[PDB]
Formats: sequence, structure tokens, C-alpha cells
Amino acid sequence: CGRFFQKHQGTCFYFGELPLSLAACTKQWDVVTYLLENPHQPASLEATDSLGNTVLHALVMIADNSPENSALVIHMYDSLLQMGARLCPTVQLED
Amino acid sequence: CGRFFQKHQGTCFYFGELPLSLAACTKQWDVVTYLLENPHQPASLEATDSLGNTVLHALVMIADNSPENSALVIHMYDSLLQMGARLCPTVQLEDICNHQGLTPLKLAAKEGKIEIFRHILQREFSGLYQPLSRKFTEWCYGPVRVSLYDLSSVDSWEKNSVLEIIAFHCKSPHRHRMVVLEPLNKLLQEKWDRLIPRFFFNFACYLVYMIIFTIVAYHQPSTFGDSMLLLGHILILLGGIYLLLGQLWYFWRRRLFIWISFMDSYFEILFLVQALLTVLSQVLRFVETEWYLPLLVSSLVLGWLNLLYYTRGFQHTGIYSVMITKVILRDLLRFLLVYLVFLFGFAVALVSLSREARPVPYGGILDASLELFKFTIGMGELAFQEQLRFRGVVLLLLLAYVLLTYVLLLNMLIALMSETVNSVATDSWSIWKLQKAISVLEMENGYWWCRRKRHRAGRLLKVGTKGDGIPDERWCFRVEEVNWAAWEKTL
Amino acid sequence: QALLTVLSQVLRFVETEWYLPLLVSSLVLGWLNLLYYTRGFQHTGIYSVMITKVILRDLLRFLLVYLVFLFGFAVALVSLSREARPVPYGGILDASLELFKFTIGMGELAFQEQLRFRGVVLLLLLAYVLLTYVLLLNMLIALMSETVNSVATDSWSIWKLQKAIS
Ligand SMILES: CC(C)CCC[C@@H](C)[C@H]1CC[C@H]2[C@@H]3CC=C4C[C@@H](O)CC[C@]4(C)[C@H]3CC[C@]12C
Ligand SMILES: CC(C)CCC[C@@H](C)[C@H]1CC[C@H]2[C@@H]3CC=C4C[C@@H](O)CC[C@]4(C)[C@H]3CC[C@]12C
Repeated sequence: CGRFFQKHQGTCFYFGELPLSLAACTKQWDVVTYLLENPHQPASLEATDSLGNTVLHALVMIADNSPENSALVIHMYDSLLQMGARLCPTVQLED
Repeated sequence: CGRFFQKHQGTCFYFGELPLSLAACTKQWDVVTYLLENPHQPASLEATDSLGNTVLHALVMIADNSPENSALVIHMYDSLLQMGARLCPTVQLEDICNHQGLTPLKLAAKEGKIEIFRHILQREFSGLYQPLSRKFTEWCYGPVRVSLYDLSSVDSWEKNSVLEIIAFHCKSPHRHRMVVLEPLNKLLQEKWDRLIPRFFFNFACYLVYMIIFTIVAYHQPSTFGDSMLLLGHILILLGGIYLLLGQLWYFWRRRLFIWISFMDSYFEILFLVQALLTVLSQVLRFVETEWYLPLLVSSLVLGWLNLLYYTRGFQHTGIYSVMITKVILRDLLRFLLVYLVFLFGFAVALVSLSREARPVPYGGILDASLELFKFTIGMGELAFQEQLRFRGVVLLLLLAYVLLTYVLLLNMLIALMSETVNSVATDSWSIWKLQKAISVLEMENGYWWCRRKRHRAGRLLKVGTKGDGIPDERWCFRVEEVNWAAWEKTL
Repeated sequence: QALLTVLSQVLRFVETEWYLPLLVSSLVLGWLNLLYYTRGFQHTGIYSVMITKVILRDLLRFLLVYLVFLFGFAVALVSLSREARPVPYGGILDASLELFKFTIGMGELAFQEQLRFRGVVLLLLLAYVLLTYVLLLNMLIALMSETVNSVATDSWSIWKLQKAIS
């Protein structure tokens, strides 16, 4: 959490202030995957931030109406939803 | 140097009157290369000609707005720049002046050539040949990317900048297209944003002056009140003198704009005329001449149109004001020409007719013209005059005028205005942006009595190290952007 | 409308003379709300949306320019024509009313013979007519044509959102 990381008017880029959120927003499916199957300590896919946003909220926040950004956020959203289904099929992330 | 080789109107082809310039302009990279590595005598790449142009100036001169020519001149320009870097890395070719005083970048601005101008203004190369670049991409943390544009010889802080050349020196008709490109667009916008208070302060001062003028003109006859009237009159005299001095100073500073610029400014003449009329009326009052009042009311009329001048400070109203003048110029004058040709003949026919019976309507030419104009203003008296001897002929002439000037011409004028408004949508935006640029450039300088201090734009960002020493400093303008396609391409 | 109606009704109890203007203002404003209720059909709903979009996009610039033209010419006409060789253009309101009669199609354009500056007055009137009536009104028609052409598809979605809100 910092001035550059919060959403304001100026020099900033909000990504969810989470390593998993950053990896998802930066278009790397391999890094997102690897954080999840760590034997040491897996990254919880339902963790939140100061604003309370999750990995799925952050993707919505960084979304634009441009074609490429929309395609990227759609694909990442679907992939993360499937990954949440295979990891944790009890809790549903959409609600 | 010869008649065929100089730039004139007729049979000519200017190429720089140099073998190296000819080879560069004739699309042969091998010949250009070979002239440079001759053991006998290499061809100096910084040599000039009678006009003083170099190899880079000549490429700018022969440039056109066609795609193929623009691509050729761009590629040759970049190749020659790299070749100059490898041969002579001490001297830089871009800042070589001319006999006129211009650089290759300033020639592109003054000659109205836009493709090479936009390419030179924003260029970036790969890892090799960094120093000879204008746009530099700084940190790329995620999809947000920050660009740094070189502000050298393009910032209005210097004496003869690119913006001043475009606004007051370019001969091209469509010279506004150059002020709506990236760097200039952003820089001009922030300059205008910094200049809102002074612009609206000038507007308020002019509004107060016009209110005082209106009050003085209204409360004037054919003590305290007399003292206030005299104070108002002398204040108007000084205000008119001030406006006249300002207009004269503006005309003297840019002696040669009056041919290039009429579509965009066209208010300096109006301000000059208003000031002259006001001063002339005020001085003529001292003689107690009867022609005071017409001159005073003419100045009163012309003042509020300059108030409309001050109104072009917003996007909607500015484009509307541009469109008004463009509609006036493109199609109002043809309609007036045809209208008066119709009016004069019909009025003369009506006057010559209806002089014998069986006051008097159509007594003279002025009365007939007034009646026929009442027809177009919607107040035409169309009656069957019974006392006339040629009643049917008069009625037929009136009907023929009505169905041929009122039904046809006015509605056709409406249609032509519709077409004109449809056709010039995108042009008015650029014209208004150029108008804002001119206003900003004028406000950057002070008034004719006080000069503002030049506020430099951009920050002093280090852009690395050159091959001559450790420091390499240049003033750059920063712009942020959030681009997702470009970011995803670079991985 | 509700505030004006309630204020007029309560002001009647005081027997104040400003009852009737407030009551007639409420009466005027009621039928425009009746037009509110009219946006229940596709054609009329999109028409109502287009009316407001034409008003917002281009009616205000025209009024601004129109009043700037009107005020200066009216003041010039009032300051002029105060000496001879009732009286037309007696004050600012009368001059404004005459110049507006010009745009409503009832402009009295005559060569006043009793004035001392007949030619100047006639030239000013002609310059107002050919610059406000011929130019500005027809240009306004053209701008409305362009606006109606440009916003065809947007009004449908705006009306659908209006239905959703209702
Ligand atoms: C009685 C006389 C002095 C008033 C008539 C004005 C005369 C000078 C004519 C000549 C050229 C005309 C101007 C040229 C075009 C414009 C730009 C437009 O955006 C506002 C109206 C305005 C400014 C016109 C107003 C009328 C005009 C000024
Ligand atoms: C004498 C006075 C009270 C009557 C004039 C009405 C006043 C309030 C003005 C101000 C804003 C205007 C309204 C704004 C826009 C619309 C929507 C349009 O689809 C119907 C007309 C209508 C409703 C206008 C009617 C006139 C209006 C209501």
C-alpha cells in the first residue's frame, strides 16, 4: 500500500496491492499458477486488500473498453475462475 | 547553380546543387556511401550551397505530403543521420543554421511539410544511436509508460521556436494540422491551462471598458453629473488610445502576417478599426462637428463583436465561432451577389413602371429596394394596386420576384449552409486549436508597456551519456500514458 | 411546479397581489410534465430525447451570440435617434422588442423621415437584418440538422434507459 499503488489522479497504477494480483494483472499465467501450488505456503486466492478487493475485483478495476485490455482481462478472469474451481471447489469467489 | 537547378516557377528541380545532395535525393544509398569513404577526398557531409542548405535541408525542401515521397525522405534522413554519427560524432548536423537562419526542423515547420515534421519531432531508435533521438521511453512499470519529448528549439522560451514559426511564419493554408500533433498538443494545452486567469482578466477588463463606453454613450446630451460625464469621456479616450497602441504594436511586430493569416485571426483589423473610430469620434467632439454621434454609435456596435472575440475561450463556442466565419466565407457572398442582381433589376423595373395612373408606391429606387427587401424579411406588401394603369404587369412582376427569390434562393441558401456545416466539422476543431495556440503565444509575451519573464517548460532530465563526455543534459517534456497493446508487445 | 403551486395557494390566504403570476406559472409548468408522461412510446420518447439533446448541444450558443448581437444594436439605436430634423426606440426595452420583432418575422423596417440620422439608422437596421436573420437563423437550422443526423442511435438507448428508470 502506497501513494503510487493507490488509485488517484496522477502517477499511479492500481493492481490490487497483492503479488498474486500483480502477477494476474501483468499477464503471466505461469507465475500465477506457481504461487498457488507452493508446498511451503500457497497463496490464498480469496485474500483481500485494504480496500477489500480480491484478485477478481482488481481485474475489473484495471479493465478498459479497449479490445486488447478487454480480451486480456476476460481470459485471465476465466482462467482464475477455473483455477479457483480446481483448488477450492467449496468456496465460490464470485459472491 | 543554374536556372534549372534553383527553386522557381516553371521547369526546375531543386536538389541542393551538390553531388552528395543529388545522390541522396535520387534514392541511391550505395552512391551516397561511396562518396563518403573515398581515400582521395571524402565528401564533407556538412557542406552547404549558395542558399546555405545542407544535405538534410535539401531533403526537407524536396519533401511532399504524398506517402511514397514522405517514406523515402524519412528513410534517407535517418540513414544520413546515422552515417553522420559514425563518420563525425563530434559535430551534430541537426543544429546547422541557414542563411535565412533556420534548421532542418524549422524548415519543415515554415514550409508547411507535415510528414517529415511529425517524424523528426517524435523519433526513437534501438539501443545503438541513442544521442540522436527526440522521444525517449522512460520506466515501464506495468502498462503505464512515460515518454520524454525533446523540447529543444520547439519551446517558446527561445527566440525563434517552432510554435512561433507555425503561428506567424508558415505559408501553408492548412497550417493548423501541425498544432494538433502529440508534443505540441500537450504542451499547448498545459500552457493554456496556466494562462486561464490572464485571459479571463483581459476579458473582464474589456467588458468593463465596454460597459463604461455604453454608459457614456447612453447618458449624453444632444455639477457632479457633468464631472462624471467628462471623466467617462476622457477614460474612453485613454482606453481607445491604449487599444490603438496595442494593435499598432501587434501589427509592427508581425509586419508580414497579413497575407498568410486572415481565416484565423481576423480580429486585429476589427480592433484597430474600433480604436481608430473611437479616437476619431472623441477628437472630433472637440471640434463640435455633427458627425460625432454616427461614429460613436459605430464604435459602440463594433465593440460587442470584439466581446464575441473574447468568447472563443471554450471548445463549443470557439468551434461555433469558427463555423460562423467559415459559413460566411464559403457561402454567404454568392447569395448576396445573386440577391442584389435580382433586387436591382426588379426594383428599377418597378420604378420605371407605375408612373402613370388609370403618396405613390415605388416612388424612387430606394423605396422600391426597401419594399423588395421587406419581401425577404417576411413583411412584403403584396397587394393588387387598383389605381395603377398596369396592375396586372406589376402583380406578375411581384409574383415572379417572390417565387424566384423567396421560395428558391433563401431555401437553397439554407441547404448550402447545411452542406457547409456538414463538410467542415473536423477542420473547425484544428482551426480553434491553432487560434488557442496563437492566443497563448501572444499572452506569453507581455503588453506593449511591460514584458513578461520567459517561463521555461519541461524539466532537466539526464538522457544518458554521449561519446564526447560524461554529461548529456537536455530539457524534456513528460507525458504519461496507459497503453496495453504496446506493453504486451514488449515481452 | 409543486413548490410554486403550494406557495401560490398559501399566498392566496394572505390576499397578496402576486397570487396570479405564480398560479399561471404553475399552470404553464404542468403541461410540460404532461409531456413527461408522454414518453411511453418509442417514436414520441425518442422525439422527446432528441428535443432536449438539440437544446443542449446547440440552442445555447445561438442564444449567446443572438443576445450579444441584440444588446449592442439596441443600445446603438437608443443612443442614436434622440434628435429630430411617440418616438421609436425610446428606451432599451422598446429597441430590444423591435429587434426581436425582426427575428419573429414582424420587423418594422421603414425609412424614418423625421429623424436626423435617417441613413445611419437604415444602414444599422439593414446590417442587423442581413447578419442576424439571414445568417444566424439559417445556420441554426443547419446545426440542428447536423445534430439530428448525428444522434440517431444514441436517443434509442437513452430512451431505453429512461424506461428502465421508470
Ligand atoms: C454597423 C457596423 C459597424 C457593424 C457591422 C460589422 C461589420 C464590420 C461586419 C464586417 C465583417 C463582419 C464580421 C466578420 C465575421 C464575424 C465572426 C463571427 O464569429 C462573429 C461576427 C463577425 C465579427 C462579423 C460581424 C459583422 C462584421 C464585423
Ligand atoms: C413560464 C415558464 C414557467 C414556462 C417555461 C418552462 C421553463 C421552466 C423552461 C426551462 C427548461 C425548459 C424545459 C427543458 C426541456 C424540455 C424537455 C422537452 O421534451 C419538453 C420541453 C421542456 C420540458 C422544456 C420546456 C420549457 C422549460 C421547462
